[PDB]
Order: sequence, then C-alpha cells, then structure tokens
Amino acid sequence: LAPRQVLDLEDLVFTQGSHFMANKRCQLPDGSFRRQRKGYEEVHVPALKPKPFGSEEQLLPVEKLPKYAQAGFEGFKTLNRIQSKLYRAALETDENLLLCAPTGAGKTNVALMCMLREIGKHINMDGTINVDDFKIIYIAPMRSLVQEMVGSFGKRLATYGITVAELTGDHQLCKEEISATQIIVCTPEKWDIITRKGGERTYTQLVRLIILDEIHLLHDDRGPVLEALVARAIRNIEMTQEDVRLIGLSATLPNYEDVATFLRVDPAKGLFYFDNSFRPVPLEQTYVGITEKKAIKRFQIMNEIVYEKIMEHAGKNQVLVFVHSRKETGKTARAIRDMCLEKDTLGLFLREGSASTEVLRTEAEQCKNLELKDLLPYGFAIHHAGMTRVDRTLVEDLFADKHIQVLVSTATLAWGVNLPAHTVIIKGTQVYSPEKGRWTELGALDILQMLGRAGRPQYDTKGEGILITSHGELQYYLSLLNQQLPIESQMVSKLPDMLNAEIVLGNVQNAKDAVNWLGYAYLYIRMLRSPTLYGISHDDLKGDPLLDQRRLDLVHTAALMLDKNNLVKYDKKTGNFQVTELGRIASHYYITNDTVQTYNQLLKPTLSEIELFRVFSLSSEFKNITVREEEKLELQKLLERVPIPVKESIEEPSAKINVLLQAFISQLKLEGFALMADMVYVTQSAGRLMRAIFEIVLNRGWAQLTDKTLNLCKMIDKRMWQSMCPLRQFRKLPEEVVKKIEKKNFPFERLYDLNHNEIGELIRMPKMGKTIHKYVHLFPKLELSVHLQPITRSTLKVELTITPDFQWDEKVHGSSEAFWILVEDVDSEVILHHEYFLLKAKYAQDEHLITFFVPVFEPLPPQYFIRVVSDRWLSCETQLPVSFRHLILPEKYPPPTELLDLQPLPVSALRNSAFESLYQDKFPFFNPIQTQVFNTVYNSDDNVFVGAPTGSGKTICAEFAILRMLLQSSEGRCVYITPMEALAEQVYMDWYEKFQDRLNKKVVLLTGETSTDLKLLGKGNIIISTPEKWDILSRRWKQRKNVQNINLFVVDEVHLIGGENGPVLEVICSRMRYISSQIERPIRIVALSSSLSNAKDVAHWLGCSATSTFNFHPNVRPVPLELHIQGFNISHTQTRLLSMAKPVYHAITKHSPKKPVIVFVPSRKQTRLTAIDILTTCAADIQRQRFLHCTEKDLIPYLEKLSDSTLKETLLNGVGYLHEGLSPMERRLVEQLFSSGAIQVVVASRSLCWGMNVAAHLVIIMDTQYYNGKIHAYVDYPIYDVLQMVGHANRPLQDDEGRCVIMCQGSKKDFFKKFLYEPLPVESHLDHCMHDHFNAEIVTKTIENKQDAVDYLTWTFLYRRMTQNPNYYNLQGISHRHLSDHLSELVEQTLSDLEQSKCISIEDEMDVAPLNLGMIAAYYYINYTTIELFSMSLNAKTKVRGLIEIISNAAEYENIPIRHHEDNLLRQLAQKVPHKLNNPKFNDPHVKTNLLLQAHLSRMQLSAELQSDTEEILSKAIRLIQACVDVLSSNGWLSPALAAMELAQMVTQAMWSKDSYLKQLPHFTSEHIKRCTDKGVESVFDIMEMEDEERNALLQLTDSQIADVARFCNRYPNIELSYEVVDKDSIRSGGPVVVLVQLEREEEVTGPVIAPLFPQKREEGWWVVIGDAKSNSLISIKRLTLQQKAKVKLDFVAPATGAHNYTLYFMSDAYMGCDQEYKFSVDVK
Amino acid sequence: PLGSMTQTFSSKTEWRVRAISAANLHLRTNHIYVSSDDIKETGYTYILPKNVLKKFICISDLRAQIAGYLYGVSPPDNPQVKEIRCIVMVPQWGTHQTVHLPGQLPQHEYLKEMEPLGWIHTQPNESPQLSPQDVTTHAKIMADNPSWDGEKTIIITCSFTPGSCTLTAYKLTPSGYEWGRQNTDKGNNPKGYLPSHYERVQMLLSDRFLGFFMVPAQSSWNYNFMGVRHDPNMKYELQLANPKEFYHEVHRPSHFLNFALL
Ligand SMILES: Nc1ncnc2c1ncn2[C@@H]1O[C@H](COP(=O)(O)OP(=O)(O)OP(O)(O)=S)[C@@H](O)[C@H]1O
Ligand SMILES: [Mg+2]
Ligand SMILES: [Mg+2]
Repeated sequence: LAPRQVLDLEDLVFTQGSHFMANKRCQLPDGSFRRQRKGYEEVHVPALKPKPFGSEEQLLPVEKLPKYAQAGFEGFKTLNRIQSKLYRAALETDENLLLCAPTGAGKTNVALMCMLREIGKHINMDGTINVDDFKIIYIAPMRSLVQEMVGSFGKRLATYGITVAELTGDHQLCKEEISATQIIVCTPEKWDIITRKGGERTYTQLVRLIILDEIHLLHDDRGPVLEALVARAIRNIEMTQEDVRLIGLSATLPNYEDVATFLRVDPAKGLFYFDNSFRPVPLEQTYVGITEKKAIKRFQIMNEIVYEKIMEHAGKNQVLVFVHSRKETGKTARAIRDMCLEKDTLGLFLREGSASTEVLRTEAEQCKNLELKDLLPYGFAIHHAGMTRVDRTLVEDLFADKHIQVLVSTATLAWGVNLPAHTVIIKGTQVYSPEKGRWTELGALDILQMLGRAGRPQYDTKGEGILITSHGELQYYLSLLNQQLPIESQMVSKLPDMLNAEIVLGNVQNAKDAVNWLGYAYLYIRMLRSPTLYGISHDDLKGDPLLDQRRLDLVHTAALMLDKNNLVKYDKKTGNFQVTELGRIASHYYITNDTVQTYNQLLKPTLSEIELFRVFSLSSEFKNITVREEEKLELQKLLERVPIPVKESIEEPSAKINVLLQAFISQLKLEGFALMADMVYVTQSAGRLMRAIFEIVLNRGWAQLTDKTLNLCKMIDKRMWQSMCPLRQFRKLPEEVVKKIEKKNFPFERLYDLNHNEIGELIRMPKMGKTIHKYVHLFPKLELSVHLQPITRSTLKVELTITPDFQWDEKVHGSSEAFWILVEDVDSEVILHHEYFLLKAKYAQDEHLITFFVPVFEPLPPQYFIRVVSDRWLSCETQLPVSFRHLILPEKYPPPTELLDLQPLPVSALRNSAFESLYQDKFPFFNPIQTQVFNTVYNSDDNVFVGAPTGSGKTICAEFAILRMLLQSSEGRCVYITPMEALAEQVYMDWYEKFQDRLNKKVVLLTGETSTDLKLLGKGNIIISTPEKWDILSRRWKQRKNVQNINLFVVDEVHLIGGENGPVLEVICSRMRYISSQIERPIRIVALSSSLSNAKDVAHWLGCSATSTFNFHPNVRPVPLELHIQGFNISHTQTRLLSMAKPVYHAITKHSPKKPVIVFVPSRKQTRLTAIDILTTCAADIQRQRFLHCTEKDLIPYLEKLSDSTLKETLLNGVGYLHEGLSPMERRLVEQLFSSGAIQVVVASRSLCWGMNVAAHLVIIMDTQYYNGKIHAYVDYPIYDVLQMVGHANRPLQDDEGRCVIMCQGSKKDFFKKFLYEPLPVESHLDHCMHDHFNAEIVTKTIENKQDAVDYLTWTFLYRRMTQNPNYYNLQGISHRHLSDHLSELVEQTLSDLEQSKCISIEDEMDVAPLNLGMIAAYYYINYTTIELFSMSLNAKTKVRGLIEIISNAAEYENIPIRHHEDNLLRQLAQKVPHKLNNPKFNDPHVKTNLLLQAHLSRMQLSAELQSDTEEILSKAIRLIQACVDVLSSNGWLSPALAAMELAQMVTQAMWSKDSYLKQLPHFTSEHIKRCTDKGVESVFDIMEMEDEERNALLQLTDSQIADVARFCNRYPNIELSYEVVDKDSIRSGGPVVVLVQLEREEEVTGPVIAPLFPQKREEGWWVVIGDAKSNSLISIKRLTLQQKAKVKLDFVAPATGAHNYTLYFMSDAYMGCDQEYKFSVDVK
Repeated sequence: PLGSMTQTFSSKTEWRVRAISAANLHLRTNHIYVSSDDIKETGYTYILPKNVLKKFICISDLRAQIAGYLYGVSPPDNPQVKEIRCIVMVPQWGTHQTVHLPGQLPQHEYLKEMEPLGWIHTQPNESPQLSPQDVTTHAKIMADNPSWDGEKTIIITCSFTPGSCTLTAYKLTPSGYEWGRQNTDKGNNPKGYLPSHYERVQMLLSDRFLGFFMVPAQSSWNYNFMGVRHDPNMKYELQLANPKEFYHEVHRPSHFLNFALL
C-alpha cells in the first residue's frame, strides 16, 4: 500500500481507439502486388487457397448430433469445417470456449451448440423445458444485429417453445425484461446497465451461459464494457461458486491467446484458431490509397476510382458500395450513373429486353419513394435506415434475385440483413464522430463486417472486396484484414467510471478488492504478456512480477479522481471506499464521473429553466463538441429566437448544445452535416442525462426543480413543449387540426365538460367530432380523494384515494401507466413525502388507497399539496389542495405517572416461602417499576394497568396478580393473553417451571385447535393463549361454563391493538368486561402494555381506576437506554444496505467492544451476508476471531451439529446468525452459544424478533423496511416490531446500560425520534373488522336488534377514541349525536352486508336473527366471506375433488405468498397429483393451496418453507372441512357430506380414500403393502390378530419400530356400536321416530390422536349419520365426543308409508378404516 | 460610406435580458427591509408573512409591475393589528408605472371569513412618495366596491432597490380617495395630486404564522405576453394553489409555438 503514485490516465490512453495499430510491421501473403497509379496507390492481395483437410477432419452430418440438438439444426445437413471441430467441445463439454475465425466462417452455429447443451440440461419428461430454471445471454455488438438474431434464434428454437426477444430498453418499472424470456440478445452496454443495478430480485441468478459475439470489440473504444462484464461475472463465480459458461466468438487477429486467458479458457481445450484460409468463399482484396490531399480533388479522384472499378464488374457481377451516411448513398449512386450516361455505359447492366428490367421498372412505380424511383429502372438502388422498411425489403428482395446491379448502402445493411454480394466497394473510410467532435476512421468491426459480405456462399466461386481510403491508412487495413492487427485494451480511459460501478454494486469495498477486480480485466493480461506496450518497463515488471504495485497505483489514481468529484469517499490509509448516492446515480444512469460533479456544483433548488438547460449543456459527454465557423450563422438565427434564453455567447460550445436541444424539442430540421449529427448525439443521450438530474433533485426534496426536470424529460421524449396541446401526444392524428386548437386560446381542462357536438363548433370543425371526444378521455386523468387521520399534534397520517377518470386502451397506454405522488408544503418548495405509484391495466377501473405520514407544526399551516404527475405524458397532472382549517388535532397526552423514589422492595413482602422460592435466587430485589404496583397487584383485587417500556419486567407484575389468585382460591383459573404465538410459547416455558414444576399448579398452552383447547381449560389453572385461540372459545361464553368463571384475565402487550390483528385483541377484552358485567363476582383484569400516550383511554376501557393506572414513559426503564438514530441518504435499498455495512462494525467497536451484540436485518439472505461482512471487516483490521470469547475447540460439541455451510465458518470466528430458513435444531444452539458468551455477535432477521430467547448489550437495527413478495414493494417496519427489537438491548444483572443504534433512511429519521423517545399513541381499527364479530354476537343472541349493535359498540376501545380523535375515524364532531349517526351507519352497513351473504335475517329493519349459515361461521371462527362462497359452490354431487377447490378459495388462504421462483415446480406438481385442474394458471394463492394440499395428502416432501407453509394451511383446514360438513348435511346431501367427513381423516393422516389403510402405522415403508395380497392383510385389525410369535418376522423392523407399531394399534379406535329403533310398530307417517345409538369404546385410551404428519394434536371426533344411500339424502347427523360411554339419539320425521331402508353411518375425523355401516328397515304406517 | 458596404441585422427581444434578470430574484428575498423613519403612524398595524412575500418577489419582474390583492384577519380580542393571511393573484398585465387589474374583485369561499386589506404591487424604483397613479387605482376600486374601507385598505409597494427589497405601505385619505377617482390623467405629475392624499401605515414582517396564495382556476395571473387576451371586464374563478414564475412556459406560449416552425 505504502509508496503509491498518482498516474496520468490520459497519458496511458490509446487515443486512436480501434484504429490503434500495435503491430509496427506488416507482411502480406505470397502473390501480393501493388501498382502506382493516378496520384494514388493500389494494393492487391490474392485469394488464399483453402487449407487441405487435417487428419481426422471429416464433415459431421446433423444425423450424428445428439437427438435433442437436431431440432435446432432443422434445415441444415452437414456442419462446416469449424463447426464439426467444435461440436464435441460445445455439446458434450462445459468448458469456456474462444473461437477464432474470419467473418462468414459460421461461428454462430457453434454458439447455438453451446445454447443447446444449456437448454438440454433443463428439459424434463413432459417434453418441454422448465424455462424457469435457466437463462442465456447473447451479447452482440450492434443493435441492428441484435434484432436480426432474435428472429433467427426464435425460429431455430421455436420447436422447443422458448422466448427469444430484444430487450424492452425503457422500463425500470415492471421490468419484464426477462422471466418470460430465456435467451436475451443485447449489446455490451445494455447488459452492463442491468447488472449495475442492485437488488438481486433480478433474474441474473439464472444466467448459466454468456455468449460474447465479436469479442474482438475489446480493441474498440467500447471494449472496456466487455471487460467490465466479464470481470464482474467471473468474480461473481468466486463468491457464489455457481459456474457460468463463457463463450467468445472473435475474428482472426493477434493476442487471441490473451483473450483466452481473459475468458478463463484452457488453451488446450477451448482455444480454437482458424486463419483466413477457412473463409468459405475465397476473397480477393484490393486496397486503394489516395495520396491527394486537396478537399474536393480527392473527392473527384474517389469518384473516378469508384467508376472504373464498377465498370470492371458491370454486367457480370453485382456490386455493393458502402458509404458512411444516409445522404451520400443517393449522391454517390447518382454519381456512378451520371458518369455512365456521360459515356453511354449502361447497356452492360441490362440486356436487350432483359427478364429483370421489366420487374425493375414495374416495381419502381409501386416504390412511391422519390429517391429510389430514379435509380431503380437503370439497375441501381440505395438502402439506409431513414427510408421505409417496405422499401428496404424491396431493395433486398430485388438484389437477392440478381436483378439490381449496383446497391449503395451504409453499414446498417451489413449488420441487419445477410445480403452478400460478389463485389463490395468501401468508398472512403472516414466518418464523422460527434463523440470525438471530428472526423474519424471507421471502426474495425464495421470494416470486417462490410468486407465479410463480399462473395456469395454458393453463387460465387470467389469474392472481390475493394477498400478505398487515404494512403496513410493502408498499413492499418492491411493488418486488420490479414490477421495482423493485435487486439489491445482501451480500459484505462474508462477505468474511473468502471471502478465506481463495482463500488456501487458492493463487489469492491477497498483498494485490495479493486486490485483483485482489476486482475480479471483484459488490460491486466495484456499488461503481463506485453507490459512494455502499456507504459511499463520490463525493468519494473520483474520488480513486481504480478503487477501488484502497478494495479495499486491505477486504483489509487482512479479512486482519487472519483473522490474529488464526490462519488466516492476514499480513505487513503485503509484503502476503503464509501458509496454515495451521487456515485450511484452516475453508475445506474451511465453518467461519467465528471458530469455528476458538474451536477453537484450547479444544481440549486432555486434554479431557473434558463440555467437548467445550461447545466445540461456542460455535461462532459459533450467535451469534444465545438462550434465551427460554418455553423455560426445558422446557429445565430436560432439563438436569437429560442424560447429559453441563453446567457453565454455563440463563441462557446456550451451555447451550441443548448440551441440544438431546444431545436430538437421544437422538431426543427437543421442543416450542417455535423450540426444535425451533433444534435442527434446530444439528444439521444439527453434522456438518461436529464433522468439522472431528475432523480438527484427529487430525492433532495426540491419541489420547484423536480417539476422542471421531469417535464424536460417528457419534453425531450415527446418532442414538444408544454405550450402545445397535450393531444399531439397521440400519434394517430393529423398534425394541423391540433394547431388550430392551440392558437384558439382556451385551456385543455375545459373539453372534459362538453359533449362531442360543441367540440366541433369551438374548433370550427364539425368535420370530426367524436374523434377528439374519444382522445380527450383516452388522455390519462385521476381524481384524488383524501382522509386525514391525525396521529399526533406533530404527526399526521394521510390516506390518499386515487380514482382513475379515463378510459383505458392498450394501443395507447400499454400494460401499465406510471405516476409520481408528490406531497409538497405550503410554498410548493419542499417535498415532504414522495412515493411511486403505478397504475396497471389490470386494475385500470379500481380505486387505489395510499397511506403515508407527514410532519406538522402547531402554527397549523394553511394547506399542503398532493400532486400526481404522470411519468410519461406531458401536461398530465392533478393537484389536490389539502387544507388544515377544519382538521381537529388530538389533545396533548397527559404527563406520565411519576416513578416514586420508593425503597427497593425485596421478595420479603410476598410473605410466602413457596412463592419466594420462585425469585430469591434469580434476583435479590425487584426493579422500581415492579415495586410501585406490588401493593395494587398483590394486595388488591382492582383492575390494574401497567404501562412500561419493553424490558421493564412487566411479566413478573402479571405473576403478582396470578400468585394472589392461588391464595384466595387454590383451584382458581386464569387466562393469559399475548398477541404473538412466539411470545406465548416462551411464556409457557417460563411459567411451566415456576407454577407447575415448583407450585404444582397446572399451566397449559392453547393449540388453536378447538378439539383440545376446551379441555386444557377445565383442568388448567393457568391458560396461555393468543387472541384468535381465545376469541373462538369465549364466543360461546353464555353456554361454556369454564369461560365466564375465570378468576383472573391478563392481557399482555395490549398496545398492539393498533396493529394488524389488533381488532381481535380488542374484541376479547371488551367481551371479558361485558361478561363480568352480565354476572356476579367480577373478573379481575390486568393490562400490561408498552408506555402509551393515551394510556388512560385503555385504563377507562378496561375499568381501571386512576389509582390503579400506572402509565409510565420510556424515561423510566430500569436499565438506561442509549438510543442513536443514524440517517442514510441512499434511496436505493440494496445500495443503502451496503452503505451501512461498515458502520455496523464501527458501531460494535464503539458501543460494545466486549459485550454481546445483536444485529437485525430485513431479510434471511442478509443474515449470512452481514455475518460474513462483519467478519472480513474484523479481519481487515487484523483482529480475527475477536468476537470468539471461547476457545476454538470448546464449541465443536456444538458447532458441527448444523446443516449450513457458512454458519459453521462464521461461528468459528465468533459470529452466528438466525433466520427462519434455519432449523429449530440450529437456532436453539446458536442462541445457547450467544448467552454463553462464546460468540459476541449474532445476525437475526426481522422475522425472529418476537421469538428469540437471547438478550444483548447492543442492538443494531440495520434498515427499517423489508420487501414484500406479493405487492412487490417495500414495507416499513411496524412501530410495534421496532419497539420489540430495541427491547432486546436489556441485561439487568449484567450491564449498567443498554445501547441501540437504528440505521434508517433519512426520511424516516424524524419519525422514529417522535415514536421511540415518547409514549406510543394507539388507535382502534375494529371499524374495519366489524362483520365477523357482529355475526358472532348475533348467533349468541347478544345483539338481537339494531339498538343492541350500537350498545355493543360502547363496550369497545373504538368508542372511546372516537371522541379523543374524531378525524382519525372520519368524524367531524364529538357531539353526542355526531357519534350516534356515525355509529348507526357502521351498524347499518355491517348488518346489511351479513344479510346480503345470507348469514343473518333483518326483520322490519330493526330486529336481527342468525341463520344456520351464520351459526356455522361463528362456531368455527370462519370469515363470512368464506362461508358465503362455500354455499354457492357446494353441490349435491360434490366429492373429495370438488371439496378441495372450495376449501382452497378461503379468505384465510389469500395471505401466504406466491413465489414465482417456483411456478414450474408447481406446474409439474399439477401433473403429479391424482386429480387434474380445470383452466390452471398459477398466480393465485388459492391454486397454490390446492396443489400444496394434494402434495401433503400424497406425503410428497417438498421445500423446507413450503413444508412449514402447509403447517399453517393445515392449522385451519380442519375447521374449513367441518364447515362444509355442516353445510352439505344441512341441505340434505348424503354422499358429499360423507366425502367431506372422509376428507377430515384424510387430512389428519395424509392419505387418500384409494390408498391403503395400513399407511397410518408408524415406520411402515412406502410400498410396504405389496406384502398383503401376498399374505392376505387389508385392515389395521389384522396386525393385532397376527400371532406375536410370527409377526416378529415379516415387518423387518427395529423393536424400536415395533414398540411404536403397538402404541398406535392400542390407541387405534375400534368401537362396538349398539343401535335400536324406538317403537318399531308405533311409527306413523308424519310422527316422531328416534334411533338410539350407544357406543362403548372397546378399549382404554391415553392421550390424543396419533398423527405425526399433522401439526396440531387433535381429539377423536365422530359423526352418526342416517340416510338413504340410493336417494342421496342425509336424514340425521350429530357431532359427539366419545370418552368410553356415550349414547346418541337421532330424531327425524317419517315420509310416506312402505319400507324405507336407511343407512347408519359412523364416521371418524382423524382415522381411516373405522367407519362402520349398519343397514336397517323401518316399517311405517 | 457604404462604398465598402453594410452588415446584416440580428434581432434581440427585451424579455430575454429580463428573463435572465428574473432568474436571480431569489437573492433579494434574503435582504427585505421595511420603512420606519419618522412617519408618525395612523392606526391598524399590518403584519405581512414572509413566505408569501418572498414568493411574490420571485414571481415578479424587475420592470413590469405585478399586483396582488390582500386578504387578512386580526387576532381574536386584539383588533388593533391586521394580519395579512393570503395574497390573491388575478389576471393582469403591468407596465413600469401601474398595473392593470380587472373590474371584478376576488370572490371565493375561502376568503368569505376574511376582510380585504388592499393590494400589494412591485415598483421598479423606490419613490419617496406614493405614486399618483396608485391613488387613482386605489380610489377607483373603492368607488366600485364598498367593501374596501378607506381606513382599512392599504397599498404596499415592494420597490426594487439594488440587491435589496424595501417595503413601504401607505393608506388613502378622504382627500386622496376623492381626487383619486376624479383622475383621468395617467401622468406622473397629474393635477389635484398632493402629498395630502396618502399617509404611511406601519408594516411588520414576521414568521409567526404562514400565509397562502390564490390563483385563477382555468387561467393564470400573468397576461403580459398576451395583453390582447386581457379585457377589464373579464370574469374569473379562483383555486387554492401557488402561482407560477413570471417567465413560466404557460405564460408565453407564442415564444414556444412560433419557434416550432422555422
Ligand atoms: N453448417 C453450415 N453449412 C452451410 N452453411 C452454413 C452452415 N453454417 C452456417 N452457414 C451459413 O454461412 C453464413 C455465415 O455464417 P455466420 O455464423 O453468420 O458467420 P460468422 O461471422 O462466423 O458469425 P457472426 O460474425 O457472430 S454474425 C451464414 O449465412 C450461415 O447460414
Ligand atoms: Mg461474429
Ligand atoms: Mg408485555
């Protein structure tokens, strides 16, 4: 590192670019001669004879290729010379290949054989390709060639069904760049601008093959892009270890062996060099060098040579002349025609009555192009990109049919179409380059491509390529076309811009990472074989053999240039690089580092439109643009008329660029051949340049400048000014009708209000009416509603409703329409909030709801502004003024409860040795918070509310109220509620040892399965549950005895009532208050919460006296909390995470060098990346294993027990990580090592902050938002999750303090400061979850009328916040009857919704009554939306197949992700299941569950996350099946009801009705029962009857496995049924008939049902069914639970008289093979 | 002598130099001074919020005058002061001396609970006395609208002093309200015009509150580049939004439309 130097990069730059000639001498093949002629020189090179065929070199026919690859070669018969030598290395080999051959040898088919091997890897059995598993990149030099090869590749592989497409090129939104496509054809600059973008939600992970076509472009100025692409993909292999195959196709030029090393090509395997002898058509070369130097005398001399050479082929061979402009093509074609009529030399082109001159004149008429019409009859033509396309194919078709004799075209024809010609003339080799601002020789690729078209493949025995150039350049083109122009590196000119791209991507973070990155560049390999050529002496080469110091100086020089321009922050002592937002803009938008420095200097919020055009003109991309003397007059005419004034004078080039940009927007045709060329180059780059300026000032909050730059982007794209009508943006319209609309001065916002009759009268043109009326409504337009929800006197939540007010048309709007949401302040000066809105055509007629927060000061500003500007359309904007004159702010929250300086209370005050044993050894005294409440919790029976920060020991305060319950009544029962299931299990683990293992009082944990929760209630003294598991049970409180009798009710973390599932938490506690109200002896309620701002509202809502209200605030945490909030400026998520990687390590060494540290990350993949990022940063300081306070080997009884690869390498150095993808095997081990002090750092994801049993001294929250896969947008961390993560920084008996650093985006900095230092204000959202709870209160008859529903609402927390914060609930007054009218409409709309879904009955608009449909939804805790859909689809002939696509569409399954990383893994499972689907497309969560349910029924083991995805699918599947059983049986449908009853036992045990019934027994194989028809065994009862002396054999198990075969057989339910018909004779038709069924369980069973492949442990449910099977009509049905003695009665009424034979079913819900069937007859009278 | 010969001509519009001049008006918003002197006082203190003042300067022009109507309130039980709370921009075109406003006054629901306090207009040069044309304008508005009281409506002149921005506020007298509506002379020294026609009020800039703007609905306030479209009996509705700069694109479409064909 030490002694470096700063070099001069431009001093080491090859200025000539592709024209740089590295070879000093040139030797021509034998037979070459040269003549001196009329002031010029001609050099002739003879055609090379083909090389005699090598030994073992036969042409391989396509028949001998692999059979899967012949479809791509359909139409070819035998591979040529170079292809037959490459088919083995391409199809049967994964090596990196580099193929050298002259243009035309057929190198493309070799790349096809590489693409076919890749596609052959991902085919499957069905005959297609899992095109979700791979992607190929084909990189072509010219965009014209990219279009052609997409068509040919798309046709050659159409038989495979594979998408090949050119890139959309204008979509960072909805980037369907790929996914659908599998072989992307692009340019080097196009693929690099994609991989430069962070966030690997991209599809570059699937790239397995990269084809670098014409890789000799490395010698061109565009070469560095290929070096950056290859060095990035190869270095990416070293970190992912996922191999990527690189295939290079090059021309015959030196240094090919260096290119092979640059591509990681083994020189003895993948290197193939075929000299120009392998050109399929021999080529005779003729080079003409002009010694004349006069301007136009050389023009005439060129015009004489072009004539005498055409005459040498006139009449015998076609000639294709190449010139370098779309204007000289016509001038030259007329030049070598007018010269011929001047000599009567045209009877050679066309014969006497030629067969071609007839159609050459009959189609010269239909040509309709004036330039081509003149030349076509004589046998001449032109071709360029400016004319039509029907003309180009017309010229191509006539030339291909040997009809036109002379074609004068430009280089676009050589790349776009494969149109060969016998003779090819290159008239001049000089072209104007606006980038260089001068005239430059042609590129090496263009020359090789144009002369490659010389010689048709079959018609010509040889080709004749003619090169006319200046005499001083003959030595160059001789070397380029005769395998003697070396391929060199042009990278050092673009090294700073390429280094910053890797800095932004995070691939390089210091100088050592850049030196390693530079080692993969082609410059490094060239600097090793020829270091002398690259300014390195051979003396210094061996004083630095691998060029470690030279690369270090180049990196040091590039880093200083980047640091000076404020893209990088270079720490020269550490070599570290710090990414900046400015540095990210330049890389993502392809801006050079000097231009963004000019932007950072001149961009000001008060910038004019005048200066803005000047900032653009100073872009360094126009550094070579000058002002010529012949351009000054025509530029003076426009400078004095431009609409935007220009301050600088015409002498400076910055002025000229400004005038050309304004003229391009005005669509003015200029004159100067360099002027229009300079104007094109300025404007084709203005799109991305101005787009970068827009993102710069938008993220800085400059409202006035953002509106100017965004409009300049649209004015450049649409080529029009704002002053013009926005109707010209519709291309399907004549241009002059709108001009008569504009000069008619009337606004465009008017025409929306008028019919299609007055439009023609205003514009004075009733000619076309409805046309303009059609396009007026096709113009995008949105209407903005808003509902202001004040959270605080300082914070305000806003709900923006966007209603589209325009008719959609895919022909105009496409697949989506983009808009910008901008929230500006009073003066329209600061953007308080901006987010990105996108309206897709799929929801083009739906309202969109957007939510965001904005700050507010108390001198209530007049108004804010919400603007919704279109991203593409000009003059398409809607601004909604948001006035604050009527907004009602909430009151300032009262001061907290003063923490009394009380004397520290020991456990002495418990005065119970049995209770004191639970704490006296954990700690000596309670914290000051636990002592203030002790008197009110332990010595009182009043309702208590304790609001304290997370980590204040509130759980012990809940134990105070529990310990009191056991003294007043040892058999007392208490129910503890906590919002999260992760909290419930750890509380269950803690309270089990304390209350059951020491006090022997039974504690239980609810399962969410109603089969067991009611049973743990009766026996358990302490019941632990979550809101959902308790809402289902307490819904039947007036009939369940054990619910209304509990002595204590503790709700924990009740501040989550404002969270997502807060309403359910609000219903249960409001219900407990009402039950204690409707009963004697009240139930004590203790509420624990984080410190609330409106804590007394919660205390009032739960009946807590002000004496019993303990509202503390975050300033009284027992362990002091030092909170730091670091803002980060980068708006890009993946780039912002990189910018906080090093600060994560720096915060560890600053706040907790020796004490444990927990780091929270947004994603699972980030857990490991950060854990590795921390370690290499620790090793960069040479402090390896600093976080390992244990000895390296005292962990290998813990370390080598995990399945991950990196977790064991990171834990060795003292850093673990936790995420959901890990085991439960793995998490409890890392958690133990963390609390053991063995490891100092752990990296847990945001998913585990609620279920972690470890605490640390320092908690770093890296970023505060995550990515949601469903909405495909980033979601902010809930404030309840942030409070929980900070709470982990708490170690009472270990540290004197707790520290927490929160790294967030700069916009969210002030938000966390106001909601972490002060109490949290919480609101209710029950008003959005009213239907399901209202229905439950109607079934239980708590709400019997509409007045009851209003009375029920007054028991809620929602009713009390309506007066403290009316505007939050869209109230405008807290007056008494303002509440009623708001409460009445809430009950009127909720009851009408249930009445529409046939769940409740409304009588006289006052009385309500529940229907059986609603009684089922309330009994099984199912959404009314789900049960309503269940009634419309359940039919009389429904079976097990129709049932699973009804349980599928449940609203309880819409909530788990659709992962399109997997769709083809589900598409083939649709072929795996025994039941096909109807019209299946796989972007619906209800179709995924259907495939996931069948995968579980067939025991198909899948992912680790989709296995756990079914665990919560099956956690609700039982209640959904029972709901259908109650619906099918209610309608009198027999077979579907029993099929659903069998679906229950099928789900419980994961089988089918067709599968064997012995699949329930544990440890049986898969195909164990092909060992039954061999030995006569079918039922489960057979094994219990097979002799023990011989059932020892056969089963072939492990004693262990036949000790569990019994435990299942013992508890396998077989029950003896007894049934009798009461009064068989006294049965009158129409009278009562009862069937008595007695069950004796035959047995004596312990525990629940044995079903290992089901999460919840269930109980044995049974049905008793009566019906006539031949009629398919259920008669009687009854649920029941059988202990050992139970009797059932089934009463119905008899139909007509006769016989009537019925069926007696006895079905199970958790066991297959136990359903009995008894038939009987009932003589009726 | 053309015996050698002549040259050709190049056209230079005058707004181009003034457009570059208007691009730097934001530098004046940081040096805004008010007049104190020894001008006694008269009653009613007028407080002008700085946000609408700085916005009114940046949308101005250094030579062409622009005007804005004043609407404001006073604190609850303190009627002696007058807080300006909104400036209304209406279609207008001005010269270096006066401004041309329509006969109709701003009528909107937001200003229903506010009282008019006069009008504010920019001035190219700082004059020691109120302009005689300003008496004619203020008095003629009072003659057509009785809602403009003589002791309540004022005229605030934002004079363009080099690098600065000095504010002077006057009010009309019964002598001034009279002669003002009699005036048919657009001169700088008309007749009957005496310093007995106006008296200075007290004006205090402050940041205690914030004002807002009101611009036309389907229109714009600047009509200097389309004076033919201006007519003194035009009607207009208003919207709650901030005004655009003087040389904004929508204020001079002819400069963009005529440049589209050369
Ligand atoms: N096995 C073959 N037999 C006969 N003709 C072939 C065969 N393979 C290719 N050709 C044709 O030979 C012509 C030139 O082939 P190309 O692959 O385009 O030349 P290339 O220069 O090596 O490839 P580039 O430079 O990447 S476009 C094409 O028209 C082919 O269709
Ligand atoms: Mg090629
Ligand atoms: Mg708690």
